[PDB]
Parts: sequence; C-alpha cells; structure tokens
Amino acid sequence: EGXFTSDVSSYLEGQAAKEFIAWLVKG
Amino acid sequence: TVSLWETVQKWREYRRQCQRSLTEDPPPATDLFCNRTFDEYACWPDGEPGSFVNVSCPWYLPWASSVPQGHVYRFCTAEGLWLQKDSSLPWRDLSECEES
Repeated sequence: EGXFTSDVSSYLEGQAAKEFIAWLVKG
Repeated sequence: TVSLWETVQKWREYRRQCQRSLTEDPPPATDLFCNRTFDEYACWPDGEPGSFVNVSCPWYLPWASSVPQGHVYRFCTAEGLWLQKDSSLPWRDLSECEES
C-alpha cells in the first residue's frame, strides 16, 4: 500500500487542491 | 482525487453565491450587528452582538464530505465588532473544517 508510483503521483495531484485551501485560509 | 481546477471552480461558485447573499440579505435589526463579509474562505452573515456566529464548512472543500457536521466560527462582540486576533485579522476557528 502506498508503495507505487501512481500513489505518489496521485498524492501530488491532490496536494495542489489542498495548498489552494491553505492559501485561502492563511490570507 | 479532487483536482485543483475542480476546487477552484467550486470556490468561484461559492464566492458568487456569497456575493448574492451579501447584496440580497435583508439589513440587520440594528447597527450594533457585526457586518456580513466574505474573507476568501467563508461567507459570513451579519453577527448578533455578543454571540458566536457559525457557518457550515465551505462546500467547495475537497474533503467536505468528511466534515459535513462541521462549522467555522466567528465571534461578534457586544460592541458590534468582529473579534480580532491580537495580526489584525478576525478571530476564526476552522478546527471542525480541517481535513480528517
């Protein structure tokens, strides 16, 4: 589990939306 | 996973609904209310003096399905001012809306 390249690439893609939220929150 | 573009689109829709509410919602009962606003994250209505103001977790959140019972909070002081952090930003509790 979480040991494959697609797990990391999917994690990266989801981080973009999460950083957007953090940008909205902190300012 | 929810993409950045999907979240941006839903945030724009949320902002547009907020602006409709800010324009269309009836005036407060008195001038001692804290005034409605959009802080880029949540849409806040008028605040009753001396009371906490609760708003549902913004539905554009990628994990909104994980915090459906959550609320974000502000405090409206007895003088009609949103409580401020000691930062010159309004006090805010987002804990119930954070990712699980």
